Amino acid sequence: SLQQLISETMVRWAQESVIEDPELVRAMFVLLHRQYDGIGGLVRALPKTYTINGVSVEDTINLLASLGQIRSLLSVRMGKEEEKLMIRGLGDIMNNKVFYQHPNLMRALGMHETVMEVMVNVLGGGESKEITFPKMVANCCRFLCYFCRISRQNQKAMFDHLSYLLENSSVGLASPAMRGSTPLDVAAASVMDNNELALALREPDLEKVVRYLAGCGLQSCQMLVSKGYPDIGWNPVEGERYLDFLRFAVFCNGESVEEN
Amino acid sequence: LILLFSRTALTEKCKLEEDFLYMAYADIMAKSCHSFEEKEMEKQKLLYQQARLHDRGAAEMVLQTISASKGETGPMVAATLKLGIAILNGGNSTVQQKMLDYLKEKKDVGFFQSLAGLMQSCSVLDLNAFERQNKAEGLGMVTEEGSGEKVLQDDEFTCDLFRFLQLLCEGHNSDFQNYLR
Amino acid sequence: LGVAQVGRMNFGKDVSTLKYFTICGLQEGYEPFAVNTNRDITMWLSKRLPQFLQVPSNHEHIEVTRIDKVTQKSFGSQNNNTDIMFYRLSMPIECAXXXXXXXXXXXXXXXXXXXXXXXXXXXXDSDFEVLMKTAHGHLVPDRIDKDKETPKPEFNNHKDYAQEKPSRLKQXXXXXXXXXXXXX
Amino acid sequence: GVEIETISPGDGRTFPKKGQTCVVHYTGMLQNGKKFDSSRDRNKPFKFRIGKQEVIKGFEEGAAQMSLGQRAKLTCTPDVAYGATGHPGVIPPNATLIFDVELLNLE
Amino acid sequence: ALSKKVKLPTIDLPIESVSLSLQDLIGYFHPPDEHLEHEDKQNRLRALKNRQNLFQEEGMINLVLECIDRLHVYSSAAHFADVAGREAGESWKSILNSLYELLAALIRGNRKNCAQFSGSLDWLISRLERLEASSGILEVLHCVLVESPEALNIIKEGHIKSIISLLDKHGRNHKVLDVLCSLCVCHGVAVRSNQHLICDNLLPGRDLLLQTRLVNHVSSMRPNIFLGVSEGSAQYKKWYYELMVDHTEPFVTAEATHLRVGWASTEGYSPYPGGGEEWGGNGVGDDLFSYGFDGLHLWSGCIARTVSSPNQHLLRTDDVISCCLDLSAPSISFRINGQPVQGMFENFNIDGLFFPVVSFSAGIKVRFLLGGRHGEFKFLPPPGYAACYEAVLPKEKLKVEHSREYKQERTYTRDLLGPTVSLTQAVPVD
Amino acid sequence: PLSAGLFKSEHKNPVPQCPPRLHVQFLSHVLWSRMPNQFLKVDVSRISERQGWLVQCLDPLQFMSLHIPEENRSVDILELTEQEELLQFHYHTLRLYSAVCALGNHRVAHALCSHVDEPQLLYAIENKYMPGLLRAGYYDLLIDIHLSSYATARLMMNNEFIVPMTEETKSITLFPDENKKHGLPGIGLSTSLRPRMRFSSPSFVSISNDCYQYSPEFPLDILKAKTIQMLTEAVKEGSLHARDPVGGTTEFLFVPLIKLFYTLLIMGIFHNEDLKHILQLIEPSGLLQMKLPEPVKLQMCLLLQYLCDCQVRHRIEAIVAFSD
Repeated sequence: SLQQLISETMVRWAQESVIEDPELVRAMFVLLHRQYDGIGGLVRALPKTYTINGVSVEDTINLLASLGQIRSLLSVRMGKEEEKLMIRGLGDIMNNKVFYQHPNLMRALGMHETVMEVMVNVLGGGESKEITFPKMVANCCRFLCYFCRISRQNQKAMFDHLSYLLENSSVGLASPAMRGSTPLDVAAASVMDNNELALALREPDLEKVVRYLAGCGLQSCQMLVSKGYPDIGWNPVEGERYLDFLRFAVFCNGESVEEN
Repeated sequence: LILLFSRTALTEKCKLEEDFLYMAYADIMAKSCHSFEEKEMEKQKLLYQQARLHDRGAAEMVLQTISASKGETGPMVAATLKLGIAILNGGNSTVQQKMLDYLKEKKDVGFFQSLAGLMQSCSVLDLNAFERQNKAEGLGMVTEEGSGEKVLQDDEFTCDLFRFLQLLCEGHNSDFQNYLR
Repeated sequence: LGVAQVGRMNFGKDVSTLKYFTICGLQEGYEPFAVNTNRDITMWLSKRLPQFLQVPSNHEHIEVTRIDKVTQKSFGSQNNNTDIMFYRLSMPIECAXXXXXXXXXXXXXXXXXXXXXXXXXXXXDSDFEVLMKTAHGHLVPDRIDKDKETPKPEFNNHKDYAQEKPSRLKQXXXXXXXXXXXXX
Repeated sequence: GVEIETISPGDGRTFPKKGQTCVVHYTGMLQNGKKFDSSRDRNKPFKFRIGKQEVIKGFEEGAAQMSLGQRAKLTCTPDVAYGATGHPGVIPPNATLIFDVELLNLE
Repeated sequence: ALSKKVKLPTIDLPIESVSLSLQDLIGYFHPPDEHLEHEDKQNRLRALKNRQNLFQEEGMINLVLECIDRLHVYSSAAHFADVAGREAGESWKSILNSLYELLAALIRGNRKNCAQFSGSLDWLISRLERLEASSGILEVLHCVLVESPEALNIIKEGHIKSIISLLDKHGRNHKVLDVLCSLCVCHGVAVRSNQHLICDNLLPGRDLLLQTRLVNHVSSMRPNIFLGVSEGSAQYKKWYYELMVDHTEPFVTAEATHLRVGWASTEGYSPYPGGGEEWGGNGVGDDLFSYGFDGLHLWSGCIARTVSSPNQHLLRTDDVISCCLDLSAPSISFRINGQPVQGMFENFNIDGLFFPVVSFSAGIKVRFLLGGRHGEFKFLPPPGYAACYEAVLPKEKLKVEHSREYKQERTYTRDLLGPTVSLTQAVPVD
Repeated sequence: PLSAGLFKSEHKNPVPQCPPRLHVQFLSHVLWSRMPNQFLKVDVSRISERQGWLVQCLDPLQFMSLHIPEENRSVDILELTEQEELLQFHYHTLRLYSAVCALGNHRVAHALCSHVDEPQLLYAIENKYMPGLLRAGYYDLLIDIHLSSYATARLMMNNEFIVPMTEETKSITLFPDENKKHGLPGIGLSTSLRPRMRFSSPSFVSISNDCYQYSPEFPLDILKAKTIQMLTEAVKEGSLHARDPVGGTTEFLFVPLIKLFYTLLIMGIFHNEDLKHILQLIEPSGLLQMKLPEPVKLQMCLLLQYLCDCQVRHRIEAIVAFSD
């Protein structure tokens, strides 16, 4: 009988007087729509609902606490201690056991999107003048790599952000300190070993990789000439990474994708 | 509600936001509308249902929502085109004249350029994606893509846009026929 | 209320106790002052203890200016009736546990009372000047070796005093008879 | 450096020794009278072990010489309380502390 | 050409022209009124946004910055007067204010322009201590902080310390607090560095801002006794009275229950002694017109001093204190459980009508002790010291008012009173 | 070395300048005093027994007072009603107190708890004669220092329905709806994964606090009882439409109170009986039938949103129980 009096008051307030403060009327109308549709909340929440068991409770509680801490840290500007806590939380959620038995729960919780929106905040600021907070980039890249690896559907989920992250995939390379964690490497890992995704990989981004490869083969990295390297007329590092990604894109399960 | 939506669409921005409230209520407002007497009585109840809300500003609200997208195919224009369809079912010369008067009294170009930008990028059957999906199905039982197997994108949106452009000139409204050129 | 005058006020809220409301007020649409109230009124009054207040710009017969080498705070007034004022600086200087001394050095040398007793107290700087027809006595923060404030006097300087005082709220016209206490 | 001024005697029989837990109820205050802490506001006594290096030295060495039911005035020194850095946010550097500590129970 | 060195004054100084130009440009960037149609307001907003964009894309923010730079090299209107003339000297302040207002209006709403010139905050916060344009600089810094979050990234400890020193130097300004609020959070996101800086540099000392505390309601009780010594009629200058307690509680709700006793003076020979005005946490001893004792310290002018005593303890239950008062040569004295205390308030002002008083906060049961039908002494008075039941004038009643006024928990039927006289009585004919 | 260089921050500056704070203050008489609305109620024996003069005082009474340091004077909280400058400055001071610990920063909240007080906040939220702005500021500060962190942590996980398969979970499969009844929102059993709550005790005599990770401790039972009592008093006051709402206008009375009640309802208190009593406050067919201003209905909307979210959660839990 809650919908009854809610809808009564809802229409009574709007009929009594014109109402300023558009946020008030917005909240009022979303409430009215919720009361009348009813099953919209169900169809919205059931994809996000989940059940596990009556035995593994402390583990999932720790996982949820770590994820909440990650989200709270997202709401704060990045600093040294913020980076340390984020790295700790990522390690904790990677080490938790529920992470493996129920991979659909992570997608229903949108953890990949949270890590993605953390890494995009870190990767902003500049494009070729600062790659600050490199450990935070690496931790996000390796978490996303592991997340996409242990599934079939998480690869499809990460394929959506693959298009964006290829624009700033040039970071973290040209340094043999992160042969794993990298946006280009997480893109390769998402599109790795799936013929459906390899086919769905159309050409808004293969040409982008080709331009990056051409730029790498025409210009060497200024960081190398700063370190004291003999300044070869081209760069064999960013090119090798682009070639590895293209290899992952073309070759799948032992048979070359003809269109790619 | 109509004034709230109109003000939200009138606030100067650079990209039409998601606005779930609008996406939820413009579908209720669209589905609210709709042997000689049996075919005219329903046409008169349709005129009554359309007058139940286009005299409250929906004719201008749809126009402003289309103008506030500047040519971006999304789930917001896809719902306001259906609202326009529901409000212009049949030859509703009154609503046509209200929109024409609105467009003539507020000399805005951001509506016609938005229509051009939306129509220039609606959808085209691409053969490459079709054979690619066929090869994917042949290799393995991959689930069928929802948006027309990812070969025709928002065909319903294109049909709704062109049906809206038709209803804007339905009957023989020469004024709007010349204003569209 | 005047001298030795006591009274009583009634703002309403007790119509059973209100006497002359039905006689006048009940018929002409007149309402009690506190009829629609759930709690009593605070009933502010005029305080007696005279605390210190900043000199307002819209105050007659007392003008305080500000200049700025050295920094000065000049005075001024235009009036026909004279009295004595109790001007005081706003922020007081605090004394630590060890330091506890105060010497008043005039134009010549240090010749005054030995008011050198303050374990830990706040001494607000002040000068008590009589209001003449022309009163240009002022304060000047100067420096020789330590914190020095010179309240520079002018002609007709025989009843104005200048010292440092803690919180003290007394308005009168006396030279001494100040409250004191020596704890053994 | 910590000095004690008793306010109410606690029969001077039971004294805190190493390996015990003490129950105190205190309302600290700065030197200028500005109250910075109290254990009566939250209505929960302060429980702490003796000799485990969990509370300040100026508090623990002073509480270790008190008795059950004995109220005392504990005056501390900056080096024995917080040093030249103080407590970030609350205690300014080189500040003395005063604690009105009463012992409710001694276990 | 005038500020670089001493040159001949054949220069074009458009003082009034630049004043009028600034006054027109400020209204040229006037934000739209809130009492306007929504569409017209949006049109004006878009117009002002485009205007700000075209004015910024010409680098005229740096131009007005250079102008205020060259104008800030002076100190006051008097300093500028004897160098640039009477008109320029008297209009320099208004020109600076108009320039700062224009700079603020140029950045009121744009997110791009602020992100463009954010690099000038190192200069803005440095000149923030001009003391003649501090309002304008503070408003500009507030409007630039509330818009772009990147500007908070360049705020270092020096800037926060400078802002806090401004708040400590220029008094209580309610805009510095808004600036610090915008420094803590900018757009739904917080910066922990600035939050910690504010918390660690602004209020550890408690000198600023306004502190606060929760104290108890204390009251006082006094009998109808008045003691006035002078030449002529005297009252033997010797009085004594005891006090016992039945039940007490140290902490009733949150703080130590106020419990003091002593003798309070008056103003002249009239009631209403000076002190803590009324209804505060001030009892006896919290002013220079009262002298009290509470078991541990001697209170005089809201300053306590501890004194030694055999078994010095707070006034617990079943404690008998006796207060003695001689007026001329010695002073008030207190003895706890018979044995006297080691302190007294010597060399105090004898002007006024002294009277016994007791101050308490809550949770207390106190008993005055006199001789005769009023009570019974527990100890023996020292030789000479009489009591208050003997201090009462012959053929007059003796009761107990509170201290000053109608501190009674009563309804509107309270007898509010005005001023009074000095009892009209407080030598033969020649 | 100087007078100005002794009562300010800097001391190594031997240049005798004068800040704007240095202004002459004269002993003025234009000053009003406030007669308190509550006294000590001291009762004299009135018998004049032959064994002394008795005076008795039992009922306690407290009040809060601002302390201006550069004037070294204490002033009652309620006297700010007339002084607009100190009122506005203290309102902005409370706003800054809430802003320095707005987000999930607890190192600063543990300091602010002692910086103001623990129960002085309760006194301010309990007082009736507050200036309104100060009442709202104290309410917001009380929410921020303790409740805000866990409220946000519990609201982030409000659209994620994780439920175990315990035998207690397999008990709400009925979700009483037949035999002519519909149940009550938020009443029943949850058995749903929700973030646990814990608050650390604020202590600064303890050296090397472990982490102070979560929040300063605050008594919740007294707070919830006090909120229920004031909400009942507030609805009774608003029903008669007087001209002296608590804190000035009626929005100052209702908005902070309903905001505190709403955040308390979010954070997982008001067990079944309390939810029944709070419901009977509004449900009888009250609070939704009154003439309420816009900021009040704006909070009523969020309240109803939570009452619908709990019903959705109960439906999801029943779905899982039957699907088992």
